[PDB]
Amino acid sequence: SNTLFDDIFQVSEVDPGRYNKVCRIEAASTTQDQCKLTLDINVELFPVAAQDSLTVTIASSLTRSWRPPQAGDRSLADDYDYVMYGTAYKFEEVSKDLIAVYYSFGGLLMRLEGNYRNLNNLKQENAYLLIRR
Amino acid sequence: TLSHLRRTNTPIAKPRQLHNTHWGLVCPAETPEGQACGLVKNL
Amino acid sequence: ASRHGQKGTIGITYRREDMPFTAEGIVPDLIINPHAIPSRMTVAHLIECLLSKVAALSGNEGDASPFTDITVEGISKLLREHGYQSRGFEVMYNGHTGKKLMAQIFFGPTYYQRLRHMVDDKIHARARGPMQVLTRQPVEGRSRDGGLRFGEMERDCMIAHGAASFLKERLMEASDAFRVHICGICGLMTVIAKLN
Amino acid sequence: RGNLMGKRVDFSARTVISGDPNLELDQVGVPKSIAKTLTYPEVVTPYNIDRLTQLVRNGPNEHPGAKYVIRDSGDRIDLRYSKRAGDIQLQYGWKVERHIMDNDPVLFNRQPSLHKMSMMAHRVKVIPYSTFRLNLSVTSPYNADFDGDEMNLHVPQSEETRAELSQLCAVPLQIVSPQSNKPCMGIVQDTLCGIRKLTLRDTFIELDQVLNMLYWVPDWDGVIPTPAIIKPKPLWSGKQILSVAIPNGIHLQRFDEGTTLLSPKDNGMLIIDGQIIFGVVEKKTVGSSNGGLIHVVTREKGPQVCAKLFGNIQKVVNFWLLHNGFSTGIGDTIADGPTMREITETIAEAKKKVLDVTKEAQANLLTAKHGMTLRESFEDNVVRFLNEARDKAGRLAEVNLKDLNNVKQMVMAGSKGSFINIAQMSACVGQQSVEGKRIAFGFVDRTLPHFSKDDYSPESKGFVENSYLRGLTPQEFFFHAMGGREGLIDTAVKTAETGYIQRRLVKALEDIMVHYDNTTRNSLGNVIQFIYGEDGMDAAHIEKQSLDTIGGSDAAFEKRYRVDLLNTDHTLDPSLLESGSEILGDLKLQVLLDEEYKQLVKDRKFLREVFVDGEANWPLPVNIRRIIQNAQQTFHIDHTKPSDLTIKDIVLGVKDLQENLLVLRGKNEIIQNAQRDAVTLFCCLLRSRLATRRVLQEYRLTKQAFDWVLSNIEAQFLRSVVHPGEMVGVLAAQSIGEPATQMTLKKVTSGVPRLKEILNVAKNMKTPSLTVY
Amino acid sequence: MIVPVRCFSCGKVVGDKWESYLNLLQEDELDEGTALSRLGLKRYCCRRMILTHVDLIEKFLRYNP
Amino acid sequence: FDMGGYFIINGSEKVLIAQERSAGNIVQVFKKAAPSPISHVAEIRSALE
Amino acid sequence: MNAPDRFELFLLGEGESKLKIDPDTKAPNAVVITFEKEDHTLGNLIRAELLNDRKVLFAAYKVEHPFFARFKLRIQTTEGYDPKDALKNACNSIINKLGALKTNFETEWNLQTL
Amino acid sequence: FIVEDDGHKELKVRKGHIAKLMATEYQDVEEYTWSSLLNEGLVEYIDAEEEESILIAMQPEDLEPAELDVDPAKRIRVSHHATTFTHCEIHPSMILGVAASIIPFPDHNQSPRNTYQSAMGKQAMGVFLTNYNVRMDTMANILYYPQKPLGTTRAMEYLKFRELPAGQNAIVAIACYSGY
Amino acid sequence: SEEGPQVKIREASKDNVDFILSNVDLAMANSLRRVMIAEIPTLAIDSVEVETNTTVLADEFIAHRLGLIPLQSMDIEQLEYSRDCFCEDHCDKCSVVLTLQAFGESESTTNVYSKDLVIVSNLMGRNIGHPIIQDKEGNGVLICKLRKGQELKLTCVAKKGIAKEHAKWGPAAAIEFEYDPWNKLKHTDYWYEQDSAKEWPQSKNCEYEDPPNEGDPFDYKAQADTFYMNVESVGSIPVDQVVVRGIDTLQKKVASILLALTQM
Amino acid sequence: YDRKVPSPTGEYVKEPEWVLETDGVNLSEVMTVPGIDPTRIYTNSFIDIMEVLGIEAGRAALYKEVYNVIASDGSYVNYRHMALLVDVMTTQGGLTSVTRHGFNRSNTGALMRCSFEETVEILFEAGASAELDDCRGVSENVILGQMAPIGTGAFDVMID
RNA sequence: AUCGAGAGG
Ligand SMILES: Nc1ccn([C@@H]2O[C@H](COP(=O)(O)CP(=O)(O)OP(=O)(O)O)[C@@H](O)[C@H]2O)c(=O)n1
Ligand SMILES: [Mg+2]
Ligand SMILES: [Zn+2]
Ligand SMILES: [Zn+2]
Ligand SMILES: [Zn+2]
Repeated sequence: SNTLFDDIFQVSEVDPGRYNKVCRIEAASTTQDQCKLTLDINVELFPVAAQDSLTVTIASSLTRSWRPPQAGDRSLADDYDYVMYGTAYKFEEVSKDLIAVYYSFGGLLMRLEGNYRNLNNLKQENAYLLIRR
Repeated sequence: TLSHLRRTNTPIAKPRQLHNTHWGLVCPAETPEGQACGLVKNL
Repeated sequence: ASRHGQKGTIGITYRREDMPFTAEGIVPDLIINPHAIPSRMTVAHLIECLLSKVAALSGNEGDASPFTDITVEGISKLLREHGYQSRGFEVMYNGHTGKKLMAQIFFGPTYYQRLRHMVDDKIHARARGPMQVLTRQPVEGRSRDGGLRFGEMERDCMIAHGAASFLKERLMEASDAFRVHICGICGLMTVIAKLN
Repeated sequence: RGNLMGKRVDFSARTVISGDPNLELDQVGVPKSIAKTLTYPEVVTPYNIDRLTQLVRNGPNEHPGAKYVIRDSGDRIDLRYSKRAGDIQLQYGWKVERHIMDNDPVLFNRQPSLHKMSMMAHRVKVIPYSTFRLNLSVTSPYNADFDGDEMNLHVPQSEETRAELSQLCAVPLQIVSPQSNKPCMGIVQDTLCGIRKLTLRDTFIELDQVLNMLYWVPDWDGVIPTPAIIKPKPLWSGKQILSVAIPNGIHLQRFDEGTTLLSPKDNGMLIIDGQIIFGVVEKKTVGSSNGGLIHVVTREKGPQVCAKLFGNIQKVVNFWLLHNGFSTGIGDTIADGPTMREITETIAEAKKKVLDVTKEAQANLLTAKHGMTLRESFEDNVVRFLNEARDKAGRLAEVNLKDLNNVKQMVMAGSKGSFINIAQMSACVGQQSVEGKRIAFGFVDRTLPHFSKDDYSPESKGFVENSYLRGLTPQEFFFHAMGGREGLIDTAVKTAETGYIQRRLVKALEDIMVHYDNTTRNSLGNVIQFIYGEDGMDAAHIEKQSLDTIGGSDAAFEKRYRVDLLNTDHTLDPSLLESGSEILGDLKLQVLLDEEYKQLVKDRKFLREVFVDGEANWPLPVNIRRIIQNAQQTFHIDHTKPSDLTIKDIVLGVKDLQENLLVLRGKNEIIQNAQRDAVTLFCCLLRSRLATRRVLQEYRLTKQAFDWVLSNIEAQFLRSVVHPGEMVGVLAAQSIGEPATQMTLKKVTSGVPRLKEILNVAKNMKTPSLTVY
Repeated sequence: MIVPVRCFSCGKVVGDKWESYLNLLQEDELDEGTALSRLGLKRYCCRRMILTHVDLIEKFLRYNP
Repeated sequence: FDMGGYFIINGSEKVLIAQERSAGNIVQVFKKAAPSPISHVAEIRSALE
Repeated sequence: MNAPDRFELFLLGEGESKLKIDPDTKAPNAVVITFEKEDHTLGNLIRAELLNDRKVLFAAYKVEHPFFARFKLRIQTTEGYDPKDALKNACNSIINKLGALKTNFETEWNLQTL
Repeated sequence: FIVEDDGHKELKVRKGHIAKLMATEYQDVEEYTWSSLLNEGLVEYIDAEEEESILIAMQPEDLEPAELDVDPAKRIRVSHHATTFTHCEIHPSMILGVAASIIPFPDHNQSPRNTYQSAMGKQAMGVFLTNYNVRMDTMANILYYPQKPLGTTRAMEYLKFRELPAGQNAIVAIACYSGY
Repeated sequence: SEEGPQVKIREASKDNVDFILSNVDLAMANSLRRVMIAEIPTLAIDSVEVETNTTVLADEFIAHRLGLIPLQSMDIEQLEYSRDCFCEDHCDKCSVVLTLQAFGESESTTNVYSKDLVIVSNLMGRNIGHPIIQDKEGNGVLICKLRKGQELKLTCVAKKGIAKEHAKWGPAAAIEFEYDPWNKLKHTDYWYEQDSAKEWPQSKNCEYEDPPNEGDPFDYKAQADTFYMNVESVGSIPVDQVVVRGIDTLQKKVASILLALTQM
Repeated sequence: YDRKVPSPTGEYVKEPEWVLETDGVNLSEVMTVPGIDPTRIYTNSFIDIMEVLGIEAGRAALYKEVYNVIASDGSYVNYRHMALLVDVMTTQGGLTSVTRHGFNRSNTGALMRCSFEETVEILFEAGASAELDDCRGVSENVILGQMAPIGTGAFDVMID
């Protein structure tokens, strides 16, 4: 139930694909050339300016029927400002000594490429994405 | 009532098709459907 | 049906409170689908809605005469002067929810014609009923309490389905079933029969 | 013809029809008065005696009453008028004629009976209004649109008849069409447009909406999906709620245009375990087309689950649409001024080109063209100019239209409309066509009196530059009237001709039926086909599948399908198979691998002879892509782990499956050979998708998975075989008949006149021809 | 045939206004829409009933029996 | 408003359609099919007064 | 002809209960109530006030057919909380809110002069 | 109408004749009638064969001498580029029959739909005559509250449809509500 | 004033009242509208028996008009539903009986008006059944014009009713609804060719709410608490009373649900 | 015409090919003339193909052109239905037609034949011929009212 | 019953 992957990215570009609410985000790992990320995000819920650096985190947990947060006795998983849940569609090997990770948060799509980890982000449908300001 | 009062029958070599000569003399579009289209028109 | 060739039966009858309402409170008398319009390609229905709205707010008649140079932009300019949206679209709220509608709805006055076809004069059902003498078969037509014809094209549909017994039931037991006595040696119904 | 083959039938009903979204597709809404009039006989049973007594007490006037009661002596008892109606005492063996009630089998029909789909059984639901009520998705097999449509209902009078209607003629069974091998019924109209709009990523649902929409699903588990977006607010994806609608265990992959796994366009569909991973639902996704979600759900889950799926999707999408709303107005038709000026420029350029070509004809400078009159060439060039002009104006309009335009939304969803409609509304409608030609001079050397004599310019010729929105000139309106009139005469005449053709085909092929030997034979017993369809398989189960062997280079085929045990690189990598390190350099295994490779090479040559075009995609009995996907999801498949599969078992089990698959059970060698020929192409496909390298690398298969795949292929193929007693000929005739009515319209006889020539085996064709290579 | 009591969309009574409306047009020589605004019908639901109406009754009155 | 033009026979209003007929006393040349002994014909339908 | 009488919308029939309560299968602390001879008006309000209550996990209303005037409400609550009590508190809150609004409007109208 | 020479070639009918015709309408001064114009020679009757010899113009303004900036929405009207016009049509809309005359803006719509409506206007309910209550028809249907159409063809006044309407100007919304 | 919903009234007339509902859930506002027109009771004729008809108009048409005729319903609470009393066809408490007779005495046309209506049933000191006249002339709504030599004589029975059953028992014609005038909540997306602001009109209700600023983000959490409403009256019941009666009707339905739960 | 042919690599590649189209057909002199592939030549007319080559070739051409008619409208039909019709015309060896001088002239039961056309003529010839109906045909049983063998009537159902 | 006319998808 522990956190799997954490990294810092500076967004390379933001592109609205005929959508006012959602723009796709292109970014690369900071201080690592191993990995890069490409994920769509609703800008209205959380606006990301281009060239901003935003923390990225993935956790397995912290299905059971969703309940309203209500009192919040359950400890907030994230101090982060943005979180999404999704299921990985496929995992592929982009190149020798290189892995690729494909996630789908309700049709919204995330792509992570790197060899930085040899094993992580197993094909478990559970995923949580945490982005700080 | 008026349209029935102004009626044409063409009993029976392409009668059904509207013809250029009909301009100014016959309604372009008023015709019964079925096996009467163009055969019967209104002035 | 409207004068522009759009024809439609009443799917449902709805009370005013259920109907979507504009901010003014005006409720459409009738609802027509967007989908029917594109294939038929009758722009003049839309144009009539626009011009009739301008006329209703203007107190003057509208001329839809053919081959007359009337610009849609000008009619929309007059509608804008009235304050209603130029293209005829209007802000609407869903009736049951009371929520605003994400898509503004195009609604306005439109001439519509009641037609001679009436449902209750068309409704018919037979069950067991009177029979014609010679055919020994059900009479024809609602006016005579008649029975609907099972077409040979319909029997072909049934053969495609392969329901032989249902075909027999419609063909004999629902129709001129009859019992006859035949002599084997004649091979014909020459036998005279005193059943009791 | 009219009192024996077709006759008036008792227990008949007919009304005007209308559609109800909430009514389930298999059901038909029957007005209560019709139920009161119609009766079904029911022998009194100990099970039904209480219900029957109560029903007779209710009386004929109110349903579930009854009309007549029949004794053991059988003398009629009339409930409307009887002194003894109160004292009614049911005795065993007596019959009770009773009102038609909810969930009773009937037959529902539209008067054109082009297809067996037009006459099919329906569940009954009694309703208090004059119109028959039916689902929107059931319109297409009937071809019914509720402008003034009238439909007929018939009621069985015997238990065997009830069973025949329920077991073979029910709507769920006829979901997938025999002809065209694609489902008949699909999501249409408002549900289509709303399903596209909801599936858009921009569309985000809210907790109140998601709760109501989840409740709206009748079979809903109550399991609340986790919100796609949580921390800023809990917002569910529209895709997520629609996924709540999808039955679990269904997987669908469609790639269109640039359908990347990232799918930026959101084109194509990715569905896993009853949840759409990505894509926007559209017509191809949810329509009648082959490979549609209807087809897969009917084929794997079953017919009833898919029948409920229509209704669940319908309810969810209709509720969301009602709350979102939809419209269509004049502004959708209006295009921007700069685009309008570009349209006018296009028309002007076409006019200049036409004038210059006309001058070329006048000067006799224009080059002669072999095989045609020079005036004929002129006509072709001007017609093509005008047609291209209209298409280009439509292109500029389509670029001009914004994403918000509702006609665009109808086209994008595929619910209704086309490119031509948009062009005609906001661009040049174009040149009219009369009798396959541009407008002729009815007046001497002039099309119309107002034009000057001997004018061949497009306006006189009937080319209608103005848009429908722009308004048509009087001359243009008259020309358009000529074209429309020709269209109406054509519709009437072709309906008559198609009726005659369909009757003749039906009468010719009516007797044709598959007997128990699988030999297609007439009444006399003279064989028409020794194996029906030459494969002996039901056409509904056949779906388009690709044949991997026929396509691709020899090098690519070798790399994908060849593993050479006696090589450093060609041998299977040890990660693919744990015994691979042991298996390396074993001749006894390589001999079997070589045998399978020889079989695949022979199959490639055989298929390449059959297909000169080399098109891999063909109708095939059992889909194997979906079955491999079902294997991956049924048994969780890990890429990292080496497989536990003996190579020997893979090859030997493909062979074993080959002799297990059976079309004809006879022991005799003639029947065995007919079977081997019948199953030949299916065997080639099976070998193509069961290759040892393919089984080891592209899918990380296991022994239990492979055994299940073998058994499931066997079972699906067994289900795919035709059933004896089927009337193949009638179905064939109807299958040809229905598309013929739909047909509507440089010298080729085509369409219904051509079909009439083909059936008449007429000595003289209107346009004979020889194509020499 | 005769002035409708109420508009089917609007719902407001419209029968009372008609006599006054015809008088307003004839005596004041004024535009119909201005007369409708003076009458108080400001919504086209309420307005269509007054503008479109045909008083067939008067012709029906002419027949002696 | 009734424009008239309908006969009243046995209490029923009855109206007469006009029948289109090609005019008499007009001569026209008509081509003959390929399987015809004669290439062209010229036909005149003469109408009495 | 076949059309049912208008009074059927607001009048209960013979052997008809305004509320019928049946627990939802395959769900915890969940129950579905068939409100009979009632329309959207009441259902949406009941849903909103139910949503305001924190302990009520699920609330939704559905109309099976526009023909027939009835609506089905499903409620899921926290353990130890009966759905009927939640419905009672939400309805009581509705009544108090309507009363407060009528008093405030009456005072405002008394202030209003025309 | 008749077009002859006068130094611009101009239609025979002139404004003063129109004023006398209007005065005849007002008194309903010496009567000015259509029979007068036919006897005056201002207008002529033309059979189909006679048309084959003549040259006609749709619009009277076409005759005015030709010698830019225009609104895009106006339909593309070909510059007539023609002379020696024998006559000019009174109005194009006259080619339409009675049933087609009732259709509004058919110039902006597809012709087959206009044909269908011309078929439907017969079926449409209406007040058939003012004498209906006195008359004894086998079957008769009459609207409760007939309403004049908001959009009127200029031919409607001669058609008397405004006087005897057959439809209602109902408020119509184009939307998908509840899927019915 | 009290905790809970508040109403501020911008303007008010005897026929119309324009106010601002505040601090309210929207579902309550829509339930209130549907009660305000649908559910509130009102008195109108449900039976008509005509002795003489010489009018060209048929009796059924006149009966429909008489149903739509507006009558006072202020004391309607004292009156009882015709099905809810114990009478045969009409209790004197449950129904009000009206009579109308007119003859074409004048050679010129004689026009029936709503003022020419005769009440026979006992009034019982209840402000009920008086014909409603808003005309400046005071002449009632025109049922029918009658030429000389024509007479009509008829009896009407008016009963308590609800607007859902038939439109005649309806207090109000239409209501004006407005929320999110600036479209800050963005509940609806404008359809525009070039600019939404120019093509879509700006309402007067927009001014009351504070103007939006482009810089501030869209408030996801925000929900509508302020609504703008106007009410129109036929005059059968005064406006303040129609809105208060709608509130009371809704509260009655809620109390009925509570009592049914208690019965269970 | 664009032709997809195997490359030496084995890939199907498209290289244009000249083709000839004629307005008329004699087809016996044409195939013998040199410079043209006898194997690839095609005719729009079946009957000439049946005379020139053989009945099975004519059946294939029949299906080809029916398929062209279906494809021109965008409609698709499974090969079995069209093939079945073509075999029914083909099984006699002659190019039997879907018309009165077709299936009706065949040796099938007269009562089946009488339904289509020439009812009383089929009957008078059968009466002169003393022809006996097998009553196997579906139309025969439908007229007779006895249950035809249609799947359901094909099998007799006996108890154990 | 016959004959005929008009209409509907
Ligand atoms: N004589 C006739 C005339 C009509 N019909 C049937 O009525 C349907 C309605 O379409 P329709 O008549 O309007 C022709 P369509 O091409 O479908 O245009 P649309 O989109 O406006 O519906 C047709 O599809 C036919 O099946 C028939 O069976 N015999
Ligand atoms: Mg239809
Ligand atoms: Zn004998
Ligand atoms: Zn109104
Ligand atoms: Zn009483």
